[PDB]
Amino acid sequence: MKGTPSFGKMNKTPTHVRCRRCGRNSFNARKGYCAACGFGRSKKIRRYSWQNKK
Amino acid sequence: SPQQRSGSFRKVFVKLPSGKSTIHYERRKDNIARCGMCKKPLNGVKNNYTYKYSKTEKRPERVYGGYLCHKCLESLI
Amino acid sequence: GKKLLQQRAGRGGINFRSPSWRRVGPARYPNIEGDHKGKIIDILHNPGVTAPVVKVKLDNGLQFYIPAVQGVAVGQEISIGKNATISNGNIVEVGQLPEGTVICNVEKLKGDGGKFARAAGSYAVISGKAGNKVLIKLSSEKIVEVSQNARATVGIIAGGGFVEKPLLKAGNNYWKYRVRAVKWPVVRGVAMNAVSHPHGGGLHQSVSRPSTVSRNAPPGRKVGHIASRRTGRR
Amino acid sequence: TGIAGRFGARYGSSTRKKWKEVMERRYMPHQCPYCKTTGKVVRIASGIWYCRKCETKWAGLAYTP
Amino acid sequence: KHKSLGKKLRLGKALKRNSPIPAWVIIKTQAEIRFNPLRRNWRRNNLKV
RNA sequence: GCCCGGAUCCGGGCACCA
RNA sequence: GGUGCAGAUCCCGGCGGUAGUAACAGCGAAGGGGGGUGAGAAUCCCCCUCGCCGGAAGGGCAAGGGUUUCCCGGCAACGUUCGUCAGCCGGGAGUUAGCCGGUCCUAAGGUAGGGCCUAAUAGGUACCUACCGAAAGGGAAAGGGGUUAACAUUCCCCUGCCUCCCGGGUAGGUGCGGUAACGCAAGCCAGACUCCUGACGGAUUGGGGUAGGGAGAGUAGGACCACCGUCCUACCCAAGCACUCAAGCCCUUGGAGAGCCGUAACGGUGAGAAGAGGGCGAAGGUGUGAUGGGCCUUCCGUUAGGAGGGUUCUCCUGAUCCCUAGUCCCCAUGAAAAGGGAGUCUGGAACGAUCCCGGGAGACCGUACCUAGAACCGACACUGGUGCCCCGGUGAGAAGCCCAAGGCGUCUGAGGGGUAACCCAGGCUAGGGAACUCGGCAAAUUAGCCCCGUAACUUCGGGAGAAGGGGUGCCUAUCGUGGUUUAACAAAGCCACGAUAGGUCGCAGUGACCAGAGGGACCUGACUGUUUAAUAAAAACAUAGGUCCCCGCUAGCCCGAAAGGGUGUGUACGGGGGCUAAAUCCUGGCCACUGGUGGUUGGUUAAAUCCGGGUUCAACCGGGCGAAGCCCCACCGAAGGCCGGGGGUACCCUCUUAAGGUAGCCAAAUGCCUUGCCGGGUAAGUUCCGGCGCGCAUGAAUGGAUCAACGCGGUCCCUACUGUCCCAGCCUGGGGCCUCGUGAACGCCCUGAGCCGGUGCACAGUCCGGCAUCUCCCUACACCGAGAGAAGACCCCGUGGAGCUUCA
RNA sequence: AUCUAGUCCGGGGCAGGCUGAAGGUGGGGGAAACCCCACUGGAGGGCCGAAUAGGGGUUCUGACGUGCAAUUCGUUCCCUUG
Repeated sequence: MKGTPSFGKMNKTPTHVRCRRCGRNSFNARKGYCAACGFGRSKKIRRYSWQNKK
Repeated sequence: SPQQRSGSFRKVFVKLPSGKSTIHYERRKDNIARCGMCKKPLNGVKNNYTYKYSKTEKRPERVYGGYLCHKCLESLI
Repeated sequence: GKKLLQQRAGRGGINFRSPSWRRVGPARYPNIEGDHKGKIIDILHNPGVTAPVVKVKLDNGLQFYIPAVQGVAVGQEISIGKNATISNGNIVEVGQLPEGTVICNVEKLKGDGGKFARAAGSYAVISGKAGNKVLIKLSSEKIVEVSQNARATVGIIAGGGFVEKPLLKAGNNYWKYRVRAVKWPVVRGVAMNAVSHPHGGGLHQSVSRPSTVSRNAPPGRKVGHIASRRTGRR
Repeated sequence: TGIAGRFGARYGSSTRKKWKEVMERRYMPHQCPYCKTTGKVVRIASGIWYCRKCETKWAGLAYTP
Repeated sequence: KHKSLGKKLRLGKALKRNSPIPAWVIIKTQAEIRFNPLRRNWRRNNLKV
């Protein structure tokens, strides 16, 4: 069932672990990629121009 | 960390005068040494989990004694 | 609409790839250039291929697999090359064989491994000779044309009568496709919705148009009978 | 129904009959081509057979040697 | 309990410590009542992995 | 508007942004 | 000028009314007496007793949590009530390894750098090289007894083992036994090649063990003693080392049949059976480890301790744990590596071990605690989810019931009540027995095991536990069959199962518990399976069987912007694409339309090129040549599909547009009229069954007819049974009611709301006319407040959307 | 893609009973082919079956519906060698 019984299976190992470069818990473990700074396939810091309103 | 078939359960009390019971986990038995195409392990050859360092205790004393009996051999000499 | 199943099957995701690590190896002729001799050392089962394979050892110590021929035993001696005789299991050249000789695992060029008549029970006959090439009649009744020095094996692929026993239940066909790439089970296109198939939609399940389609239809439309010349049972 | 009696009343009378005639051909007493009918021949897989006396393995059809 | 030494070997802000104000600071600052604004509880709050 | 075929009309295939 | 608020389902903050009201019951547990601490005890502590779990509420450990662990001291908040208590608050502490795991190996899979591609990369990647990928796969070597408040295969004691390196000897270099299978202290260092463990499915069965559980004898201790003398507790031992082994497979001899040998079963044998000897060989066992412990117990001093006794014997049963062999099955044939051992060769030195003895070394990181009706996720100390592994009587049983070992009365609010009405769960009812109702919904009936007996139908397998009939307790003795014990059979002791004779009691002997109501008829899908997580489990999907289409591999079908890629480690008995839906009996006529395929005298046909005119050059006008497609022709209905009318005497002619509904079936889950007509069943039948066939609008893989078996599918009838009803009554558990503690939410212009007739956008608490009306409180009821809750889903509008389709 | 859908790789499970397919043996018949009976054997997308062994989610249109719970609880049921 969509709600309370299925949230019980959210106690395994997480999808995201700590990242050495940025110190945020955004390193996607299964893909070898930080979803916050790009560490893993970007040498440059992950940055986009939509990342704040103008 | 519960049960796994790659380990056999033992419980011991027959040869036994003290008084308690527990469980020991050992690895399954080995087999006479392996790869395969000719497929016959031998008679008189030894396989143990540890090695008693033996040399002639773990092999017969014929020409090709440890290799195989006179079956898959004479087309090699 | 959405992409069809055959359009998803072309991206080659793990749902549609072949589990080939479970087979003995590629069952092809090796590249050799003499008149050698071999010995059959084993007859094995190849999981998703329908024909058993033999393992051959050459006198210079070369290992390879080829589809087994009906009536060949383990420990038998076979010859390879242009001077090979006409016996079961021998790898010969098609330029040297008379008319009406039954062969299998026929190459098209010299050194491709074998192309035609490889599945279980299938064979080809020698049906003539062009100027530079020999004419071979395949099991589809068509005629193909191959080099003078294309290698072939003498005899019929083992495993005939394969299809004379009914599978008799849906689970006997569940394993069969566990080791193959075929998708099973198969949902009829009339049972889908209009977003997923050109046959879907409607109150009553029916192919809304004639099923025959042209050879020039874009992908996502070639369903039913493809460029048919005829339909009907007779 | 013979050997086909292990299915019960499923699959249809004519479908069970075809299955039964193929199996009765497989389990006939076959004769070894190499030694003779001495040791009986058995199926390893589809197209793979051997005789249990001479230990000779060969390639044949799917349900008969 | 299997810790891969990035949390148990380095100890600090990575699996260590959650503590009240030291008692001598409360006296020194004369504060009416002095709390740690970062206090958490193992059961209610969440610690990042 | 054309070509073309057939008895000015008809047919076939292409031309044609108020 | 950021300039004036009552409204924006306005934003934010504070506060009312409801109201000291609901809730603190339901998911099968329960407390009572005596004493203590404390300012203050239903709730914390001690003793006795009583109740509950006992295949989980007990024991062991993951992922996840992250200090929750242990000691001391507290109670402002925190815990559904209280609290002196705590997973809370303050102060101190706690995790020890050559042998456990990571670390290493590879799996499905991935990445980096090169190449190739990209406008470019933080993009793609078939190829090459390297690396990554498992705390349940593979993977050298440890056990016991003890020790803390909190750690222990990690610390102490005893007894060990692995890998590498030293020193001293020795077996070898230069040695032996056997017909043989084989037996063994056998050299060293540097290579090459090879082989075999590693290293593998499901089903079923025998044999051998072990944990565990029992009976009897004895010695100590305990419990009961109205009378019997029975009942409970303890009695026991690890790894390593020495020795032994059944199955199986091997080695000598031997020489068998119209037969022998052998199994639980299949079976074995001149390609050499039985009989005689032998070789290699599990789990375990027996010694040693160990006058060492740990278990039970007595006495003295009762501080520190000290001094004794026993720890034996004979049997039975027994795994879902362990190892060992058979056999069978597949259009299933059921991982790979590091790391091990051995063999055969080549080169080198004369010193030298895979065997004994002594010595040294073995990084680094994890280790506390919970592992769940309070430590994980769900906003919560959430009846959900996440867990896996294990556990005497009755009995087939890990079921239901009762009880040990262990745990609990914290699924954490209580007290009073001759216990109101009513509600949620349960028991029983005279006479009748479906009269209730859309409908027998719900409830009742039956029920285990042994013997007898069992119809139509049928795909010959089933139906089938069909239907139906009889038996069953207790006591007193027996018999038969089999197991086991150094055990052919017979005796003896234990044990299991199946029967026999007699005696006997009750309303009732499967006495509780557990535990099928049955039969007849039709529709529908063949069957086992799948589905709308959170209103649909089905007749829908799938399926096996059938049939059609594309393609000879540089193919066919599909993905990409390209480099390229999936099917493919594949080859027509195949890969890809449709429709139908097991089997049985069958599958009719039509190629006019649309679509597909092929062909062509011929017509039309773009750019480019060619020719003529024009322009000192062009633009621009013409002509010729003119591919595919289209026009034209033919074929194809298990391609989409379609299967009428008129005139004349079943027959013939004509038009739409080619033909004009064959076999079958029917008022159908398809028939408008319509409750069609006749019969059946009922006292009475719009439903049901049978028959008919004016078929609005049945019909053949768009599948027609057809039901054997199956169904948490739809419907009708009968028997049995009953509180469903006539028609209600009584009893029980938990709430409600009264009291103490905690403590919300919705309605709210206003508090001004008795009602009847009117008025008025046409149904007033408030207006008009009447008739009424002393104030407050408690319980109960929900008729009215066009009661509360949600910018109506219906409907229409807007030159608003979104998804689908095609002849836009 | 910690939920869920499909797949591939490596693992862990399903108390206790019933029916009795092919095959095998021995009687009894008939010259024969072959038939009848008893036993043995252990097949199958067979059958009965554990609140909480595991899986599902039909009935009461039961309780709850400002919940224990943004999908739960009780009864009646369905599956369990593929």
